[PDB]
Amino acid sequence: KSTFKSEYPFEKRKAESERIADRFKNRIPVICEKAEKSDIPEIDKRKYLVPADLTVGQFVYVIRKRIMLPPEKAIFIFVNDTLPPTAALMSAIYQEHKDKDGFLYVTYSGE
Amino acid sequence: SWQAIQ
Repeated sequence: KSTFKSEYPFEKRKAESERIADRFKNRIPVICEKAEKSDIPEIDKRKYLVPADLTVGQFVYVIRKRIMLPPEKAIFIFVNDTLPPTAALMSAIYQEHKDKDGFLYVTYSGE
Repeated sequence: SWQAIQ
């Protein structure tokens, strides 16, 4: 109902993402939210700790599973309002598009 | 809070 980012104070985020960068050597913190104008369901959880070696596509696979979104319906992940290549590694998108607060913000829609 | 992927 409210973009995670606007939901908490910077220091609260940078603190956590930093505590995350400590407790997990090869994991990645991802905030995954629904595009405002997409019909597809709103996920229950939006903070993920994705494995270093995980690809975009695979991560998509995970989101689909989370909303129980049927193979006919299409979904799309965006980063910085861009469509990362499905073959990419999440870590790479992170190191290249993370937020100043330490998280990699990702949105999904399909419609 | 956080959901870890395997």
